[PDB]
Amino acid sequence: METYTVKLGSDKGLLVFEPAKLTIKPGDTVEFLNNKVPPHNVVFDAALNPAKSADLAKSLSHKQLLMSPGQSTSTTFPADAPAGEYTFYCEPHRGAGMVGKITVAG
Ligand SMILES: [Cu+2]
Repeated sequence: METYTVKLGSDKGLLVFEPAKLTIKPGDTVEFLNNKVPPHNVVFDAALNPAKSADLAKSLSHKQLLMSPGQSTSTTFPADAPAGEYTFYCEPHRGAGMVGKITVAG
């Protein structure tokens, strides 16, 4: 089981997730770390995950904006997380491009 870190706001101050795509296994953890240019959150899309399950997406999301410097949240993917793409975005910055994608694979 592995932990992968995704910066919220790149080191260069861009409104992106750094990195914006990652491939992981079920059971792995993605740590989302408040980095630059607040405020950010992490909302998984309800339809764009392999089960098209709003409940799966809710379970992986952190809807609350991260309001402290270097605040961390993490999503440990279920053991039974289905293979495929999981689209997520930052709500405030969605229209600025702050969108990401996790692929779950074996
Ligand atoms: Cu953001």
